[PDB]
Amino acid sequence: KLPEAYQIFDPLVDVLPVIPLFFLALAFVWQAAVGFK
Amino acid sequence: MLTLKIAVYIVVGLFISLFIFGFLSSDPTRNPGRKD
Amino acid sequence: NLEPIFQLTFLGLIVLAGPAVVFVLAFRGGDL
Amino acid sequence: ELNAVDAKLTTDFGQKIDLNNSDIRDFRGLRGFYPNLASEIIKNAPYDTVEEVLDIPGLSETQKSRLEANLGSFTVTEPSIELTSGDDRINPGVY
Amino acid sequence: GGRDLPSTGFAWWSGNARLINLSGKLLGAHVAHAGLIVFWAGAMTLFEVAHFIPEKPMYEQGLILLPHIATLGWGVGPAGEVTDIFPFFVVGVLHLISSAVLGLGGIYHALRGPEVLEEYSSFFGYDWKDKNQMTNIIGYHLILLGCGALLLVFKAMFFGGVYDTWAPGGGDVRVITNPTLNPAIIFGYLLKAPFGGEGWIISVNNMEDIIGGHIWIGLICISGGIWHILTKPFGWARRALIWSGEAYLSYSLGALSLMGFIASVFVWFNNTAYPSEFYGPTGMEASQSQAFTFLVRDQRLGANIASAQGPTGLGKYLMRSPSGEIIFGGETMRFWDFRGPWLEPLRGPNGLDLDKLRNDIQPWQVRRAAEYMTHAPLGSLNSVGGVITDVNSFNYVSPRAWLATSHFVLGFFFLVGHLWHAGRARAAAAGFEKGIDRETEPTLFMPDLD
Amino acid sequence: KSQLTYDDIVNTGLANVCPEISSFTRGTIEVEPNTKYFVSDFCMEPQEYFVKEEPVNKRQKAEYVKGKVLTRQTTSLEQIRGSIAVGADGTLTFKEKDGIDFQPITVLLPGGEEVPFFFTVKNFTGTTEPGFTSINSSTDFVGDFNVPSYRGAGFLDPKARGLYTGYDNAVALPSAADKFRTNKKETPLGKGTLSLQVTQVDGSTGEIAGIFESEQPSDTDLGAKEPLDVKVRGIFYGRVDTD
Amino acid sequence: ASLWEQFCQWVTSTNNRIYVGWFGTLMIPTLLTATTCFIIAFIAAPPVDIDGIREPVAGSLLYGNNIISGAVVPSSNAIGLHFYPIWEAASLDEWLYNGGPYQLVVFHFLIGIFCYMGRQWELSYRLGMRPWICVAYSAPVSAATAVFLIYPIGQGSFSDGMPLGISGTFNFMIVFQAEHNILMHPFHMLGVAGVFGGSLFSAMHGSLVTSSLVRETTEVESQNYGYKFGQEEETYNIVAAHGYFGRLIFQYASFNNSRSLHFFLGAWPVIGIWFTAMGVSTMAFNLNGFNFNQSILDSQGRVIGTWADVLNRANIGFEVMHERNAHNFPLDLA
Amino acid sequence: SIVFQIALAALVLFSFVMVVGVPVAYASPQNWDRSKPLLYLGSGIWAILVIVVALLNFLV
Amino acid sequence: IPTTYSPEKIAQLQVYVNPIAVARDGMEKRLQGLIADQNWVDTQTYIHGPLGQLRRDMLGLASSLLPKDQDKAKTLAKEVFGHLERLDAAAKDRNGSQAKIQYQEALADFDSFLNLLPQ
Ligand code: CLA
Ligand code: CLA
Ligand code: CLA
Ligand code: CLA
Ligand code: CLA
Ligand SMILES: CC1=C(/C=C/C(C)=C/C=C/C(C)=C/C=C/C=C(C)/C=C/C=C(C)/C=C/C2=C(C)CCCC2(C)C)C(C)(C)CCC1
Ligand SMILES: CC1=C(/C=C/C(C)=C/C=C/C(C)=C/C=C/C=C(C)/C=C/C=C(C)/C=C/C2=C(C)CCCC2(C)C)C(C)(C)CCC1
Ligand SMILES: CCCCCCCCCCCCO[C@@H]1O[C@H](CO)[C@@H](O[C@H]2O[C@H](CO)[C@@H](O)[C@H](O)[C@H]2O)[C@H](O)[C@H]1O
Ligand code: OEX
Ligand SMILES: [Ca+2]
Ligand SMILES: [Cl-]
Ligand SMILES: [Cl-]
Repeated sequence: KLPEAYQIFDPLVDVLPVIPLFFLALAFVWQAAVGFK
Repeated sequence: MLTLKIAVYIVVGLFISLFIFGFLSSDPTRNPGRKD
Repeated sequence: NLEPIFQLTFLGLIVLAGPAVVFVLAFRGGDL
Repeated sequence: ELNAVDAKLTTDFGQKIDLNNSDIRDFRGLRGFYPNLASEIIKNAPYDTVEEVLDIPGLSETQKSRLEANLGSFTVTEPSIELTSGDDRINPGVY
Repeated sequence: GGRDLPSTGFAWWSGNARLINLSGKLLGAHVAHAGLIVFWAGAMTLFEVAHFIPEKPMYEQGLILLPHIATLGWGVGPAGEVTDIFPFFVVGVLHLISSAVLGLGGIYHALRGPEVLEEYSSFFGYDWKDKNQMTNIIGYHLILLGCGALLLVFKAMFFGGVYDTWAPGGGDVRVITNPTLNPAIIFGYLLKAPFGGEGWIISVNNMEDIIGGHIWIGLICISGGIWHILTKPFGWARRALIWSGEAYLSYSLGALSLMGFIASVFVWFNNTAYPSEFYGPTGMEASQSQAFTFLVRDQRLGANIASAQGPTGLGKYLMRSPSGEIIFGGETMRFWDFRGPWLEPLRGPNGLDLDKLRNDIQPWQVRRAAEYMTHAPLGSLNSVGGVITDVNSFNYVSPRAWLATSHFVLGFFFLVGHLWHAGRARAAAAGFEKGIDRETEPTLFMPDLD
Repeated sequence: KSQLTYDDIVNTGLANVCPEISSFTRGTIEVEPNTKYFVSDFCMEPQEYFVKEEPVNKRQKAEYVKGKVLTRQTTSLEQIRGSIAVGADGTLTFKEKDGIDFQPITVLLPGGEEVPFFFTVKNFTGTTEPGFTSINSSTDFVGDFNVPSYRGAGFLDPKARGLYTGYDNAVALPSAADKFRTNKKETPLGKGTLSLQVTQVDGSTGEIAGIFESEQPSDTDLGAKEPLDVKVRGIFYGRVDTD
Repeated sequence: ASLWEQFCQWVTSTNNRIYVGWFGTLMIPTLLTATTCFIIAFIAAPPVDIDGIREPVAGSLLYGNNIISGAVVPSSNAIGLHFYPIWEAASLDEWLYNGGPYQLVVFHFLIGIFCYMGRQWELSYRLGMRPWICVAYSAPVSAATAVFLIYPIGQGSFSDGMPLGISGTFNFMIVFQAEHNILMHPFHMLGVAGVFGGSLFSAMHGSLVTSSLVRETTEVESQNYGYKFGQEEETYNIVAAHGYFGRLIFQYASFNNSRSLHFFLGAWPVIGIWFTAMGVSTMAFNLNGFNFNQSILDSQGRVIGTWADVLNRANIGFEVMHERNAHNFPLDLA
Repeated sequence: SIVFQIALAALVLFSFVMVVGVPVAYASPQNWDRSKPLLYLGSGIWAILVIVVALLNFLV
Repeated sequence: IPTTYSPEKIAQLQVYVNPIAVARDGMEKRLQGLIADQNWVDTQTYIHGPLGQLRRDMLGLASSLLPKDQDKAKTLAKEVFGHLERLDAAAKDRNGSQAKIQYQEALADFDSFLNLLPQ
């Protein structure tokens, strides 16, 4: 696992990799805020 | 079999060479629109 | 335990961060 | 008309362990047989009678005693090459 | 540049097409996307490290990045046992931090930086028609890729070596001291049939060939970089190709499709650059292992596996390949081209050797065959291992399966993208990408077919 | 063969070729009167196949016809271990013990008939004449061998009929199911005759080579039809352990 | 001017009754080769030892097959993925017995269909069209490549390619389901949506256009004669079709833009077929459909069955019987 | 050792602040006079944070 | 850091000592004669076969050994493996003289390794 000093942020490393999915979603959010100009 | 192999190799090489040199022969200009 | 709780807190903060950026830009009049 | 294996199942081969036709899996019910003693018995087949299973060359005292204990479960029939060819007494395609 | 349909002619769902002529904004998009890539590398590595049980093999734990680091010789020793977990952690961290930096730069260029770069600098400003500048950028990047290939070479030679699954005494991290610079071998790999038993470049089976081919790749790429910096495209290239941003994109898409197909095949078949220690057995390896496992078991039971004929009359355990070699029987006859470090000690000049099979089989080989047979790259989409008719209690899908499937899918869709963009680039260059002009509809000036 | 590696041999067909000794070889292998010598890597490479066609007329010569092999370079016995015992009078007795001592082979005949047969040397016992105090160019081991059924008793025919597995009847035709003779499978143990003429002895290395001719039955397809007679001509090699 | 230029002008000529083109210069020879061999083999090929166990399978009409049962049989499992051209067989009889015709036909066919797709692009370019009909065609091509090339590669043998026959196709399908549970694979579900929906949308579009035809004929003659080839006037009333459909479901679910409608008609089946092609191509690497066997347990721990367990029973029944003599060991890995 | 945890949590907090602010700062030309130096400052601080963590990795 | 041999620590070394002793016996008996007979195929098969666990076993010796004898044993095992790799290289190229040289190198380094073995 993560070396011992870092297992306070194990639950953050657990969710970090899916972030680019949220970027792809954020593109559509931004386009929705601009009314899909 | 060896005669067959050589003959097929010649035939295939000629067809591939045709296709390659045709697409090298200024193919983008063979269109009904712009020729730049 | 608390691993799903902590995980969901991180996930929710992340989920808000992007839309929060977009909403702030839209409301304060930044370029979009 | 039964082919040859079904006619074998008509005989004692279908009622107990045949020392000359049974597969090695069929020795598993005899505690202490599978795999070592069972392999030894199949290797030193055929047997004219059941008792010569005790005359297997090179046998050991505990294996001897196990054979004497389980003599009752054994029979000897004529070796049918259908059950013997291809080392099917070791692996007849059953898993 | 406009940011809507009336001022760009592109809808929102094709909005990135608006960037085609905004060189600064396009650079920002590229740098931010590179940040996304590096971010995923770092985050996925950290996730895998966190979710890593270092005494359970990597391939049993859904890991695709850690095997890449292990194969490079970091954090592993003999038989691939994980010595130090810290190098995996450092690779992940470094990618995460540099990803932050790349994202910041991409955001700067995409959102505040100069819209176009051509009136700010001749060096970074580019025009898609500027054949000299396009080849300059090809040259800079070719030099960089040659540097990366030589980086692999340096790691294998002078920085601890790489994992050699073919190492005598057992697979181990070893330093490659004699890479094959011999051009005959290096470039005859490229001439081998892409079919069974030859396996065009998939068949590279020793780290010496891999490292030497990478030395050659480094030299070729660097020389091509210098060649393209100092020259402009020749007449034949100018006449055959389309010279536009979308055309260059389409060319790269074709290249990417080819590479994706090749990588899927590579991970499916090759157990040298993808050691089975980290990636698990190939399908061929698992089939051969099953045949070997039952040969060994039935031999211990007393079966004379040399002379045992199966139900069809072919040998149950051993048979001949169509070229005469002694091979495992059963359906695995199709996999007789397989070579693996656990099986080659039993292979003689004629194929499998009866004497070695009868008195050279080691307990570690038996264990390895059992392991590989039970980790055959078969599994369900919800990660239930084994043949599809098995029940739910074995949570396993081979990393080779994940990698091969994903890369075949990506290769195909990038072939589709290549077709889309090549067709569009041609039509736009000829000026009919927006439909048939009613006045000059070409078919109307064409004679009737019959 | 020669002295290369599996890398040099693979996909060449050399793996199916029985090793050969030399040309300047007319040695002899002296043998004790009554001791037995192991034979290490006995190889038989078939080269010619003939099937005795069966005329419909009667009573007329059948005329072996040359067939052509449809299976590929998968026709050779190799790595066979055996023994040679020297009789009290001087007779030489070759006994096949094991190895890769069978290959299924299919030959095509003129007329389109395909003949599978189980080419084998299994349990071959062969003898020479008495008065042999050596193995030389006149050593002719003539003997017999067994020919197991081509298909094992675990084989299933296209309607899943078999001997120790499968249906015992024609299930696709419920009202005629027991009507077919092929509902009963058999695997009779056939007999073949082999002759190994030794032609070349390298007594220092122990290698003997020679010609062979074998006569055996073909596949009956679990007794569906009568066996043809297949004659195989070829070459053989082996190493005789003198010590 | 030059002989080469004249030849180029001929091959790329839009006046040829059948366009040839540079892609055509490969398509035509390979496709004719595949066709000639296919016809000859389907009619007259001798049996092929597909499973590599010397158990030849009769595929041709002359060996007792009808049209439904006939096939060009895939090459032998003994061959695996090896290249088996005619000149690598000691005799034509050997080549036939090991299934060489299958390899010849398949390789030429695949080259031909890729060249067909290139040729579609080429002709659209010569006619000044937009270029993407070939993109739609890349869906059937992808599926064909999956079943004839990708799946055999992943499985390690051309013996596991789809046979070139009707019953052979069914056999391929049944075994594929037994080994991969393709029905429970979402990409096949998407392919089914693609084809069911494509047929739905074909019927819907055809029926709405036919319903809204402008009166130009009498009740005696075919209404088809109301359309004259090469008219610009629209032959149907799209606004009336939109009125009907937006009242059938609701207004905002109906297209009123013919361009968007036809884009949707193109895109739906094409995307579905791409997905099902990718499904077959990834099950080639044994990433199979969902496995919910024994997913539902009662409180004690006994399995409660679902329809997935019944499906698995069917799959096992198919699996244990397929290639009944080919397996020596307990797991069907290869 | 608790100083290492404190530095780690500080780096994560400042990374969150950066993730929020940076796009807004680059996407507000009007308030670019006072958000251009902050950008600089923040980046430096974030850089410093990373450095501290790295050193503390070998101190802990 | 006991830094002293004991009855119980020796038994935990034995589980790796047995395979290594068998391997060294084989290396003295069979591998030498395979090299002498100019038999490269069987040489490669032997060094990848019965030896195919040598690195694991001998590193288990090294890492589970005395604090003084840990790094020394690791280095000696590495030298043995390097000579084994050169042996494989020499056998692949049919280099008899180089093969015998590397064999003597590997055997001497193996003897040096087993020298620092208690009892
Ligand atoms: C090459 C890419 C790749 C590969 C081979 C893998 C492989 C794996 N991942 Mg992973 N991952 C990836 C990318 C990849 N990942 C990316 C980009 C992310 C960021 C989101 C992640 C984040 C991630 C997490 C959090 C986890 C994994 C896990 C795993 C393992 C379990 C796989 C699984 O069950 O998923 C299930 C399969 C699916 C959900 C099906 C996905 C199908 C997609 C949608 C296909 C899209 C089709 C097509 C491209 C659509 C566009 C075409 C268009 C024209 C229509 C496995 C080894 C798990 C693991 O075991 O960790 C150790 C795990 O927990 N991954
Ligand atoms: C990798 C994905 C990617 C990238 C790098 C880009 C990049 C870009 N797009 Mg875009 N786009 C995408 C996907 C992407 N796109 C997708 C999937 C769609 C379909 C929905 C679109 C549809 C689209 C349209 C319609 C347009 C663009 C445009 C643009 C350009 C201008 C951006 C802009 O001004 O808007 C501003 C948006 C904001 C200011 C919102 C905030 C965005 C920031 C960067 C969020 C970053 C958050 C991050 C976590 C913070 C980290 C900072 C640091 C601490 C590391 C730009 C270079 C425009 C263009 O072409 O310009 C001429 C345009 O008109 N795109
Ligand atoms: C391929 C990526 C790329 C490219 C082509 C550019 C290009 C450009 N940038 Mg940019 N940038 C990038 C990434 C990139 N950037 C990233 C990742 C960041 C975040 C740190 C930035 C942040 C940034 C800012 C704040 C500014 C620019 C500016 C510029 C423009 C002026 C360049 C110049 O003269 O400065 C001088 C160039 C040098 C002094 C050379 C230094 C080379 C680097 C910094 C050292 C490392 C070299 C490395 C070893 C090489 C390989 C990299 C390695 C990672 C593989 C120019 C068009 C400026 C501008 O737009 O002017 C109006 C400007 O304001 N960039
Ligand atoms: C990504 C890297 C890259 C890219 C994008 C380019 C791009 C280009 N190069 Mg190139 N080059 C590179 C790397 C690269 N090069 C390197 C590393 C070297 C050093 C060896 C060279 C040396 C080089 C020379 C000498 C020339 C170019 C030229 C060109 C231009 C036209 C060539 C062409 O039509 O391509 C495609 C190739 C053809 C159309 C010829 C047909 C080639 C065969 C028939 C294709 C068959 C491949 C086969 C199907 C695939 C199987 C794989 C394998 C078995 C072969 C073009 C812009 C030309 C130029 O314009 O000079 C300035 C030129 O003469 N380059
Ligand atoms: C490096 C690769 C690359 C690059 C730089 C581009 C760039 C571009 N493409 Mg292109 N394309 C590519 C690959 C690429 N493409 C591939 C592989 C395909 C085959 C599918 C295509 C097919 C394609 C079409 C049909 C079109 C473009 C178009 C464009 C232009 C605008 C596109 C846009 O705004 O995106 C906007 C982004 C979106 C609308 C979001 C799309 C989301 C996809 C469909 C699903 C994502 C699935 C993914 C796997 C994640 C799964 C999520 C899961 C968790 C549910 C732009 C210049 C347009 C064009 O021609 O401009 C002139 C256009 O019509 N491309
Ligand atoms: C432009 C644009 C776009 C895009 C964007 C992008 C693409 C981006 C990005 C970006 C990126 C790419 C980023 C990033 C980041 C990173 C960060 C921010 C970091 C960090 C850090 C940290 C904090 C870490 C920590 C740690 C450590 C140190 C180790 C251990 C673990 C942990 C995790 C704790 C979009 C589409 C939206 C639209 C609009 C336009
Ligand atoms: C590293 C390595 C190696 C090596 C490798 C190498 C050495 C390579 C290479 C390679 C190369 C060197 C390549 C290439 C390529 C090419 C291509 C891919 C091409 C092409 C083409 C094209 C695309 C063209 C097109 C066209 C035509 C056809 C005509 C018209 C015009 C055009 C352009 C359209 C080895 C294996 C040893 C081992 C492993 C690792
Ligand atoms: C539970 C209740 C139902 C939940 C419904 C969830 C789905 C709702 C729609 C999702 C949002 C779509 O977002 C919608 O995009 C359209 C494009 O036509 C844009 O439409 C709007 O654009 C801008 C807003 O900035 C306005 O000036 C414009 O007059 C208006 O048309 C808006 O961005 C939003 O109205
Ligand atoms: O070959 Mn036609 O299918 Ca593919 O899975 Mn293994 O192999 Mn056979 O057994 Mn099931
Ligand atoms: Ca965790
Ligand atoms: Cl079947
Ligand atoms: Cl099998």
